[PDB]
Amino acid sequence: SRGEYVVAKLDDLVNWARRSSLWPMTFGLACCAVEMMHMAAPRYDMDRFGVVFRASPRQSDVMIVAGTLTNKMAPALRKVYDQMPEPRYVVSMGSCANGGGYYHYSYSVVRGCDRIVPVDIYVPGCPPTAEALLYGILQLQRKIKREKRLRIWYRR
Amino acid sequence: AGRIASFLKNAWAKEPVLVASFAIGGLAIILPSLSPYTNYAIRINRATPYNYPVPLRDDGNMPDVPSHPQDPQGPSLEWLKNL
Amino acid sequence: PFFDVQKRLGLDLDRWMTIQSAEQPHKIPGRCHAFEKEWIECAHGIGGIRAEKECKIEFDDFVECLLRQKTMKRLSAIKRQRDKLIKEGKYTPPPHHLGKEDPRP
Amino acid sequence: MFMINILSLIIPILLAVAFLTLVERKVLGYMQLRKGPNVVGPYGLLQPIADALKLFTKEPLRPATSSISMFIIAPILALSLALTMWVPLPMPYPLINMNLGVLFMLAMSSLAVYSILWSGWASNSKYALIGALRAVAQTISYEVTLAIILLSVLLMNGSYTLSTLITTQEHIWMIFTSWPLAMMWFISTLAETNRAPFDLTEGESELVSGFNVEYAAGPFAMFFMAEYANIIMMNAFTAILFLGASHDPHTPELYTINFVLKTLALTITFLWIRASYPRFRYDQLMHLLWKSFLPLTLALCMWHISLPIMTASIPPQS
Amino acid sequence: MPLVYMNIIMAFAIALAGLLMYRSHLMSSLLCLEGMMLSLFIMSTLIILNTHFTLANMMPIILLVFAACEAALGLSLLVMVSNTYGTDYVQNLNLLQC
Amino acid sequence: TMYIAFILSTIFVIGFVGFSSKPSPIYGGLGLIVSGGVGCGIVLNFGGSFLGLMVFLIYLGGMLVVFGYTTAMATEMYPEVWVSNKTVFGAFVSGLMMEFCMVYYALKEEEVEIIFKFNGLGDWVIYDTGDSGFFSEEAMGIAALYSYGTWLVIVTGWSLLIGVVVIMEITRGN
Amino acid sequence: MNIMLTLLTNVTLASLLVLIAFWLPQLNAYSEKTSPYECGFDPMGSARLPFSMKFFLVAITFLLFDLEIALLLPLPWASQTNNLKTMLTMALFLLILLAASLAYEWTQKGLEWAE
Amino acid sequence: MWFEILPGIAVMAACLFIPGMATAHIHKFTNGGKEKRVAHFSYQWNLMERDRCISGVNRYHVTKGLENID
Amino acid sequence: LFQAEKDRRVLQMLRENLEEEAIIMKDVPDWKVGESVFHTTRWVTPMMGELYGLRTNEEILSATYGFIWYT
Ligand SMILES: CCCCCCCCCCCCCCCCCC(=O)OC[C@H](COP(=O)([O-])OCC[N+](C)(C)C)OC(=O)CCCCCCCCCCCCCCCCC
Ligand SMILES: CCCCCCCCCCCCCCCCCC(=O)OC[C@H](COP(=O)([O-])OCC[N+](C)(C)C)OC(=O)CCCCCCCCCCCCCCCCC
Ligand SMILES: CCCCCCCCCCCCCCCCCC(=O)OC[C@H](COP(=O)([O-])OCC[N+](C)(C)C)OC(=O)CCCCCCCCCCCCCCCCC
Ligand SMILES: CCCCCCCCCCCCCCCCC[C@@H](O)O[C@H](CO[C@H](O)CCCCCCCCCCCCCCC)COP(=O)(O)OCC[N+](C)(C)C
Ligand SMILES: CCCCCCCCCCCCCCCCC[C@@H](O)O[C@H](CO[C@H](O)CCCCCCCCCCCCCCC)COP(=O)(O)OCC[N+](C)(C)C
Ligand SMILES: CCCCCCCC/C=C/CCCCCCCC(=O)OC[C@H](COP(=O)(O)OCCN)OC(=O)CCCCCCC/C=C/CCCCCCCC
Ligand SMILES: CCCCCCCC/C=C/CCCCCCCC(=O)OC[C@H](COP(=O)(O)OCCN)OC(=O)CCCCCCC/C=C/CCCCCCCC
Ligand SMILES: CCCCCCCC/C=C\CCCCCCCC(=O)OC[C@H](COP(=O)(O)OCCN)OC(=O)CCCCCCC/C=C/CCCCCCCC
Ligand code: SF4
Repeated sequence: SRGEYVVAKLDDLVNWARRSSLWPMTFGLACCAVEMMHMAAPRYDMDRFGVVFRASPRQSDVMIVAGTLTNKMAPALRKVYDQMPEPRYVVSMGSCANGGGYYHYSYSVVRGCDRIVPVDIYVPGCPPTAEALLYGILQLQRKIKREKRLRIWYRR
Repeated sequence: AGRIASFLKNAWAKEPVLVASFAIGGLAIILPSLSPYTNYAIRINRATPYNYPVPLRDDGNMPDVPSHPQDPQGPSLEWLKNL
Repeated sequence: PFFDVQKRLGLDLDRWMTIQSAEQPHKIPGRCHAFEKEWIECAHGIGGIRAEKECKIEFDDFVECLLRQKTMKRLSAIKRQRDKLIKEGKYTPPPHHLGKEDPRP
Repeated sequence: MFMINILSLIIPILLAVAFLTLVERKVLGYMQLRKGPNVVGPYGLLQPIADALKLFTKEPLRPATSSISMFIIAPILALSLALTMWVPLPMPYPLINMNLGVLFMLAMSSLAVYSILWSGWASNSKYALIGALRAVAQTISYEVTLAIILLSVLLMNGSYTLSTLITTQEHIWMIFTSWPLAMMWFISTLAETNRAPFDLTEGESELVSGFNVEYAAGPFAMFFMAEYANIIMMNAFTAILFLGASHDPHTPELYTINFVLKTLALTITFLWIRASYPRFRYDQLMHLLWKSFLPLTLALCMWHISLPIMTASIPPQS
Repeated sequence: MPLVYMNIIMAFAIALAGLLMYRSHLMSSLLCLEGMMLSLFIMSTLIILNTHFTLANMMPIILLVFAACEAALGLSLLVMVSNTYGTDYVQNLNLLQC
Repeated sequence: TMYIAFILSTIFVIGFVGFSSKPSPIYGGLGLIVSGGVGCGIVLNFGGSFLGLMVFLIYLGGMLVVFGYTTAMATEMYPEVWVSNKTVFGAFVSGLMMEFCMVYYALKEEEVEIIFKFNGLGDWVIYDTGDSGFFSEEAMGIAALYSYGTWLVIVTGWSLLIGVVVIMEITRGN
Repeated sequence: MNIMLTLLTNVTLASLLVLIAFWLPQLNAYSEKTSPYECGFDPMGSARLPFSMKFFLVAITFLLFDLEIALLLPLPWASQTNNLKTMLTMALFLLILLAASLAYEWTQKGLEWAE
Repeated sequence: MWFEILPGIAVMAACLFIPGMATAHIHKFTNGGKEKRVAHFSYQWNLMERDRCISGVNRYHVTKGLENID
Repeated sequence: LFQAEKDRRVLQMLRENLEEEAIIMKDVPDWKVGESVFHTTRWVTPMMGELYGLRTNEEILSATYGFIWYT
């Protein structure tokens, strides 16, 4: 159909820009944040993929929860996630952000950032290598490609 | 001149920007009064014909006022042509 | 009150800017240079009282040149009469006023 | 036809802004031993398009405490003045041949100062307020220095017309004539355009995006476009003012090519400086111009007043 | 007299009325004071340009110079008042009584 | 005709009405900047390009300092806008209605105010037919500040130097 | 005419871009989304409180120096006069007075920010 | 290598060529194949108006000469 | 030459305006056609409206703003 074809091509166009223009928030906790820095380093340059760090959550599309989320920090992480405008995606990195990590049975650690914010991608490791995080970012990009928002709207 | 030389040496080591600024200002104030081309600039500005050269009525006793632009009488810009 | 230092010393501090008929750069004339010259020459050396009483014609011409009140009144009256005439179709503007002519170079 | 001319001036400028974004990314990458965008398209040529589409398809938000009337006006003013700065530039024929082709630039720059001020104040945020006051101080400093420097350089020219600048620079270059004023003018243009080392209003390390902290999606992209358009426009102004290209009336394409090459060289120098140097501190910037540039600028202004008079080389009025 | 002069004189009158009617801020009264001289500048240059008073074109520049001198004076007094009282309110300038 | 200068004069008066109603120093500065730009346009139409651009630049520079001073010394918890306060809105509406009455009456008939007499006709008609050549009369008159006007330069420079000394002395404190 | 037309064109393009930005994408705004940003925690006070200006004197001096540059701008036309000696003398007089003002302020520490 | 920066610079240069070349072409097109007349002063504006009047087609760029005087 | 052409054009426009005024103001009770405003008989330059008063808006606008608006 003409309408279905138009909405499919338009959805592919929209998903391409979001897929190829990821702007993660400058946000790191604990040891896992160093692997983000090595990913940004020349060896595994994230900028060549369209992945550019931005400081303001308003101008950010992806939150990389990289490191341990504590009880004293959870309100701030939730606040910045809320202040980040839609569409927004979440990549948790490392065992601490995935589940509890080395500090699962701790009185002051949140056993998983998904108790606070909806997580789109989980990157396993302690810390995951820069290659592993780059693979996670590419997997997030492929996940973005499969979104069909205009196709859902047209058939709604 | 030793005290002046010491002051200049210290200022050059401490405030070269101020030393250069004061030297440039002093040159800008002193030099125009000595250059022989200031009068040339004055004459060039005077020789620019912004408005029309209204002619004068000839009463028969104007030997130095030309009757035609190409007559020998009148101002000459030969000095300006080769400059 | 008015210590005429300029006239006592032969100086010239603001008399150049006092009037628009004075020496202007590049001999640029004022809008009402002739009218101001006539009024000034009429009023020179007779005092304020006599200047107001007797040079009133020159002063009125100067003010008319400056402000253009009577001229604008005449133009407005002509415009109103023409508009009234063309409202009823009595007056047909000529082609040289309607834009169908070849003006002078 | 004039509307077609306006569109031909506008749209290629925005395209050049987007590809300047790409060029800065790649230049910084290769100066930092990276590659820069090379995945989105062939050599990353579709990266600006992807970023623009993402920004204009993302949701913009208005802060709860923000003054919405001035929140919306600021990007409009910034982009409008960034596009308006390009109308009197001769390449080699200006779109609008203003008799005073420089005072218009100064006035429009001073008006474009208020875009960041109103965006920061309307945001009703502390970092935005700090960025706004940094903008105030920076504007003070670079405004006075730019005014005096431009006065001197155009005093060497004869009038405030950029085509007259071309005619003046027909034989040699204002860079040769007045290189100290040229260096100080380059620093002043950096400060005016808020580029490193003077990116104080949007200092990422010290403030979280500065005045545009609350701006997202389309309105933020408008600030970015205005910034890059101002960068290119000021580099073009510097190229016209100090690096005068030869003009052939019958084939004016050569002047356009030379002008574009000089503008690109100056813009790449801007990116080079940003990569090379750290960031200033705004009080140190204020003390840099007032205590170092301003005295030497006054001295050079006196020198350039006296020089044509003492050498009988006063330029023609027309 | 054309209507442009009418509008400029009306603008000056509005600015003068604004100065004479304070609300809370000394800064707003300073802004009204700056508007009066803006209207004066516009009126003076409109009169001078129309009548081709060539040597009078330097008067508006001097007008602007002394306008901003007055603005500087007002800002200095305002910063002193603010340092004294914590706010630029004109209600705090009541120690002296007529 | 096109009434361009008249429309700009109306906008000038509107901006004056705004910053005289005085909502807050921020919006007063905004209105003053608008008024300065529109006055620059008016005098550009009348002939003085240098004077228009000069006044616009001067007021753009002046309102920059006023913004910094109102952020520091003339701000409150809830800054007032025109519709925020009853008095500000009342003054703004009163000014707008007075300007509307003046313009409407002047357009309908030759309005003779209690102060001055204004004639309803063309600002284009009030102009002059004569013209200069190869120089701007405004530019030459302004540049005559140095050839002529030696006294004005002296008094202005002394006034500026004394102003610097004065602002140093007033804010000394203690 | 042309300048008004191009100003209108630029303003219209900017306004159209704003309209596209604020009406094309999907909007989902709640209280926490639009809250002020203070690096993840709630602001302690209000951003509308007075914010100290440590360079207040420099701003006033900037006003006066803006007047100075306004006076100095018509110099290129002033160099075309016959009275070159008088023009040069008065221009240097103005510049020397500006330099003296700067020197006085610098020596009396008007350029130093408040502590 | 470093030469992969060139295509972006080339595209930016091509984009910057368009304004000046387009303005020159439009000036030539709308002024009868000649440069747009520059009237910085009332004298030059009066020259343009006289050119419009003498042309007889209300276009200043239409120039008449000896064949027009005789 | 330009001075002579300007004089002839000004006089011609004045005469055309005078003839049109005579045609229009033919029923006004008290109205003298071509009456001067100034007391003096000295020649006075028509301001802008004595020449381009009864003419088309295009010509009026060109005469009054053509130079300033030309860019
Ligand atoms: C009816 C229109 C209303 C418009 C309202 C908004 C704009 C107000 C300003 C006036 C209109 C624009 C300028 C018209 C100029 C007309 C004369 C002309 O064309 O001159 C040719 C001249 C040509 O230059 P010239 O004067 O050097 O040369 C003379 C002409 N020749 C070349 C023949 C010798 O144009 C200029 O000089 C350009 C000057 C531009 C000045 C712009 C001022 C206004 C800027 C914005 C003000 C508002 C800021 C708001 C901030 C945000 C608020 C929320
Ligand atoms: C370099 C350019 C710079 C400037 C760029 C300016 C923007 C350009 C954007 C172009 C593409 C836009 C595509 C639509 C984007 C929709 C965004 C959105 O929120 O979608 C989700 C929404 C989802 O709606 P929904 O129905 O699911 O909403 C319910 C949502 N919940 C449940 C969360 C409450 O989709 C829509 O609303 C439908 C939008 C339909 C399309 C609208 C018009 C687009 C026209 C584009 C040009 C078409 C050209 C002709 C066809 C060509 C075909 C090859
Ligand atoms: C050409 C002029 C344009 C003016 C501005 C119009 C808005 C669009 C601006 C350009 C960008 C377009 C982007 C793509 C499309 C999205 C925007 C759009 O079209 O939104 C339409 C809006 C969209 O609604 P929305 O709120 O869902 O918009 C978001 C859209 N998506 C989902 C894609 C993110 O739809 C309508 O307005 C439909 C109703 C039309 C009729 C009512 C209009 C409002 C009320 C006015 C009348 C009130 C009184 C009623 C009685 C009258 C008689 C007395
Ligand atoms: C002004 C209004 C907005 C303008 C928008 C239109 C102008 C831009 C047109 C679109 C820009 C180019 C889009 C196509 C990009 C092709 C790049 C290519 O590499 O993508 C491939 C194909 O692209 C996408 O897969 C298909 C979607 C993009 C094209 C959508 C169809 C055309 C939509 C309509 C275009 C014209 C717009 C008309 C309406 C405005 C697959 O890439 P991908 O797999 O991910 O990368 C994996 C990583 N690799 C490379 C290392 C392996
Ligand atoms: C303490 C209370 C009293 C203080 C008094 C202080 C007075 C300050 C000193 C100034 C006094 C007057 C100086 C001269 C003013 C201008 C006089 C001018 O008219 O003279 C001209 C000569 O000009 C001068 O020679 C130029 C240099 C004058 C000196 C300038 C630098 C020195 C200024 C000192 C000021 C010090 C600051 C104030 C200290 C309090 C020639 O006369 P003029 O008929 O028109 O020539 C026609 C030119 N036209 C055709 C273009 C019109
Ligand atoms: C137009 C194209 C040319 C562009 C030029 C670009 C140059 C290369 C790029 C450099 C990177 C620029 C980014 C760096 C910004 C900071 C620059 C900077 O710091 O310079 C300021 C620095 C002062 O800072 P500090 O030393 O820390 O403080 C001094 C404390 N007492 O120096 C300056 O002030 C520069 C001003 C002097 C330069 C002018 C040279 C003067 C030489 C005078 C001789 C010529 C006299 C003229 C004629 C005399 C009669 C014949
Ligand atoms: C010249 C203007 C003043 C005229 C007389 C007015 C007197 C009353 C008004 C006073 C305001 C004038 C203030 C300006 C001078 C005061 C500045 C001052 O006190 O110090 C000057 C300052 C001190 O530096 P330091 O002591 O080393 O700093 C130590 C820091 N730890 O040094 C200076 O002299 C700088 C002054 C530079 C410009 C001075 C202007 C006067 C120069 C005139 C030269 C031209 C004369 C013309 C003759 C032409 C001959 C052909
Ligand atoms: C001419 C051919 C011969 C060439 C050689 C001639 C060169 C010599 C000419 C005279 C040199 C002048 C030397 C005076 C400069 C030194 C003064 C000095 O050192 O002041 C110290 C002190 C150090 O600064 P600080 O604030 O303490 O830094 C922070 C420290 N923590 O500086 C000051 O206090 C400021 C002094 C006043 C500044 C004046 C600047 C404004 C005037 C310059 C504008 C241009 C010159 C004006 C016209 C000059 C001619 C009248
Ligand atoms: S998962 Fe491991 S490397 Fe990452 S933050 Fe936890 S302890 Fe550190």
